[PDB]
Amino acid sequence: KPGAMYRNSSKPAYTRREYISGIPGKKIAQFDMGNNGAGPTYPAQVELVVEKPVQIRHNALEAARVAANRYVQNSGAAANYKFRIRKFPFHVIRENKDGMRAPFGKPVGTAARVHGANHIFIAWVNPDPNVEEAWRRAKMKVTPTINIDSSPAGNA
Amino acid sequence: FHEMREPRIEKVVVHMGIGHANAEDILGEITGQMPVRTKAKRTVGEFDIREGDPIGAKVTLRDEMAEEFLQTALPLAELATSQFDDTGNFSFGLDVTVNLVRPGYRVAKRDKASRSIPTKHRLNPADAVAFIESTYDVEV
Amino acid sequence: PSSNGPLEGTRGKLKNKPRDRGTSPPQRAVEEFDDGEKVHLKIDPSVPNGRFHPRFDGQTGTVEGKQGDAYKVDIVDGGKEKTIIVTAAHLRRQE
Amino acid sequence: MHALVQLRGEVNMHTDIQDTLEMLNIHHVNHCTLVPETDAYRGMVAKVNDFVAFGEPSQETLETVLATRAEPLEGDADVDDEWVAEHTDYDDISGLAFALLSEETTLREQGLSPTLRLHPPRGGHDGVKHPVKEGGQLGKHDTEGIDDLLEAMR
Amino acid sequence: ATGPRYKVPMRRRREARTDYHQRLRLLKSGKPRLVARKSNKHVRAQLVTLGPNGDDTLASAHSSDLAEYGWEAPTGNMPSAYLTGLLAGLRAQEAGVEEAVLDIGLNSPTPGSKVFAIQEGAIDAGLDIPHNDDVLADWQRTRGAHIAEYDEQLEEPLYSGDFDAADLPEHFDELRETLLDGDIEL
RNA sequence: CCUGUCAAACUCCAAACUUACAGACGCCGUUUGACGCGGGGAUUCCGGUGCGCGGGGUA
RNA sequence: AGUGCAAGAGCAAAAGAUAGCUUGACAGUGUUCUUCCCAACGAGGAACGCUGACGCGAAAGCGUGGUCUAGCGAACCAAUU
RNA sequence: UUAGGCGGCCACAGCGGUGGGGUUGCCUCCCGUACCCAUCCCGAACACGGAAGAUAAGCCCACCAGCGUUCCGGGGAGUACUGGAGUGCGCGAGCCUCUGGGAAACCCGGUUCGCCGCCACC
Ligand SMILES: [Cl-]
Ligand SMILES: [Cl-]
Ligand SMILES: [Mg+2]
Ligand SMILES: [Mg+2]
Ligand SMILES: [Mg+2]
Ligand SMILES: [Mg+2]
Ligand SMILES: [Mg+2]
Ligand SMILES: [Mg+2]
Ligand SMILES: [Mg+2]
Ligand SMILES: [Mg+2]
Ligand SMILES: [Mg+2]
Ligand code: NA
Ligand code: NA
Ligand code: NA
Ligand code: NA
Ligand code: NA
Ligand code: NA
Repeated sequence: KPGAMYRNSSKPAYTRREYISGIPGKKIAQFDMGNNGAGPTYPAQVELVVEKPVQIRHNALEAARVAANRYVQNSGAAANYKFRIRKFPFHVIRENKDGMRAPFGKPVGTAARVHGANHIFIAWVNPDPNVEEAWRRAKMKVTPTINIDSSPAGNA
Repeated sequence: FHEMREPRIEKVVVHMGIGHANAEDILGEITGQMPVRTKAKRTVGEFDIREGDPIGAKVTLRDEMAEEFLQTALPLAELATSQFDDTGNFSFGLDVTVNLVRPGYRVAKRDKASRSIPTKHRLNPADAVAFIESTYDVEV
Repeated sequence: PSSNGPLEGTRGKLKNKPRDRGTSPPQRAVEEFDDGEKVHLKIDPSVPNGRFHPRFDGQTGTVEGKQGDAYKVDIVDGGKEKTIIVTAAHLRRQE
Repeated sequence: MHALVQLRGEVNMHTDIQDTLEMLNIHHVNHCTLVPETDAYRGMVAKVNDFVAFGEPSQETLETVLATRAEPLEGDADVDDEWVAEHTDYDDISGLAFALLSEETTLREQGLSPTLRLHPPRGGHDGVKHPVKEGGQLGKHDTEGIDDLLEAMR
Repeated sequence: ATGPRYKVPMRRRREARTDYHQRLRLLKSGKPRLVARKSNKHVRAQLVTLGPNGDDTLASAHSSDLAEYGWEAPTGNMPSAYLTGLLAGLRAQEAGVEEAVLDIGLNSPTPGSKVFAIQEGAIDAGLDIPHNDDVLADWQRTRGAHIAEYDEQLEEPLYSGDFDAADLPEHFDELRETLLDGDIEL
């Protein structure tokens, strides 16, 4: 199904698992990538900043993250960097799959609510921004336009 | 300062935790006063489902009745240390527990203006061993 | 509403903030008012008796006699004049 | 003391806003009233803020407007110096004007209609879709800003 | 104590001094309370009324200011209690107070107790108090007979020096007799 | 200890705002009688739209 | 924690527990609120009184069933006091 | 208030900790069971009778902020959100300007280790 169906934050927050059952498991494999053994002790820190409040299906999270990290193998399977996706798909999403009679849909997925200007991804690298490229491909698979922002890095 | 800081025995509870009694009789002679029933709480597999139900008895001895009892109880026990409370108590044995504390305990047992005793004024395991050991026997 | 009992939608107004929890002070349960006084109606979540219908919480009426120990306060629901049987425990002096 | 001029009509304006204007004696577009600067009045003009033009006028301007558009509580009678003198506590328009500005009396107190029914602004006003800070004619004005409007509608 | 959500008891409950549930029932009568309180050595009796900023005591009597009238015996006994009751009862009357309900605080409603003795005294002073006669001591014990007979099993004075050796329930009469006419502060 | 996130059926917090009563100003009413009381006659109980706040629904 | 049962709410020298005692789950008649916000409408419900008779308590006092909000039913006819 | 009794507000009063105080007004602990009364067993408690001892508890007095709480400064923030208005912007979601209001977290620094009433009293 299209993102067009769930990308807007027009519905009430629906997250109480105590009142919702049959919620599909998330497709997001990991949240911490790279050298998670080490702490943010890096020179450079870039972030992927969403520019519009939107809902991002765990679908898009997983494809965006894979496409970024799977690429961050321009540095190697055990390369020196740490990658973080800070958001989690909390918002449960339904579908009305009778016509408009008893239309309260059935849980079909989950999505994460990100507001314009939050960073969804944060990587830590030594002066070796291949990450900047890992994000051109990342915001390629999520609805919003995005801003690739560098923080600690006056090494231009 | 002292005199009002030196330990003393306040009650010695002798109880037989049976599982359903005829045992009261011996407690009565071993101590010198009537025993009390011991009802139980909760329904359990040891065919002990009955809530209110005699399942043992106890006897709380105070003053001489307590000494005159320990003047034979203690001798029948060896143990000491580790087997002592953090409040200066200890149980050995049929059970026989000895509650020990200092002079102003009533402040916490009365009705009016009652108050919890200050940790400082409490009895430590050590300060307890001393008192008792200093009365016909040895520690550890 | 899904039901129409007196306590429908009263979760907030009839609940105490964690700290005001527990038996209330007796001073205000014994307060005495005179006919004519203006009193604010507010149920004390801690006090079971002498209550009035939760819909009047917030009203400010006038004491006009009493019934037993409870008071008879006159109020105006919308445009309708109503008389409310309520104890001191749930009343406060205006001003 | 501020001069209030309704610049937007009744159609579609909130009823509680319309009532307010009505409590301020203005029942038509271009009608103007003088209101003292008090907490109670202040709250009122604020609620009316989007459909009116207000500000503290200059002695002169108030005089020009009083002379040109003041009326007795009843009747055609022109309110000129003589009228002012033979009917009010003051001796001439200027005297009345000053007292109004210093909020010492009111158009009613002196047997005058609380409303100055002004004329359409000669040369037109700045628009009723934006406020002053935006080049519009709505909201609070400068003493010089109110004077222009008031004078244009003299 | 633990957190923002923690519930701290009312001060007088913490100090384990006021029973508020009983207090509310007491105040229901709308009458003055006859506060009967004890100490290891003395006995107090106050007539309290409700006030804007707290209770108001309109009349009181302490077993100590009992001597002030000729008491030469201990003050933590039954005869003492009754008298303090009667004394406070009288000062009460003077204050214009006519009726009260008995507040015995955190004490126990035991028969023949000193609080009830205090109550008997206040009643005799003329105060109108909701009571029950057979929950009171049998006059003799009030007089102090139980103590005189206890000293009969003498061998050693019940009183360390104090007054008398065989004690005096008569000294009790002499005093009650005194309080029932004239004298200052009554 | 450090570190990554949430709630229509969570809340240590907490607006704007709505609301009871009272005073003040305003406006109104005492020949245009307000507020209110009693009685006669109805129509009406297919609604729609914009804007704000919504709940459902891919729409 | 417990408080019969949804959910939300109340409750700690208690509204919970234990013990003992008791039948107020009593008869009569109302006030008020609710049912039905405002704003008319029955049965039902609740709160708060009074009259009478009772229970318990030293007493103030508490008991108009169960802490509160669900567990209900017109006229005609029958049976019952 | 050189120690007391009844309270109001119910943590600004809680939690924890330090120091000081009693031939006596006193309160306590404390001593003790013939009586009233009492423990489903114990004068522990309750109740009663009483001073040989003590200031170690409690309590009263002076003080400490580490935790919790209250209020305040400065910062966060006139930020978030919002009542009124707009032929302002945006494909749209949504945003912006004018006007009237205006927070929470958190950080740093102060405050808070109760206040007040009635009675009694070297
Ligand atoms: Cl009501
Ligand atoms: Cl006492
Ligand atoms: Mg709500
Ligand atoms: Mg005219
Ligand atoms: Mg032209
Ligand atoms: Mg124009
Ligand atoms: Mg609302
Ligand atoms: Mg009930
Ligand atoms: Mg039929
Ligand atoms: Mg039948
Ligand atoms: Mg000391
Ligand atoms: Na169907
Ligand atoms: Na994109
Ligand atoms: Na409360
Ligand atoms: Na009815
Ligand atoms: Na038994
Ligand atoms: Na001490």
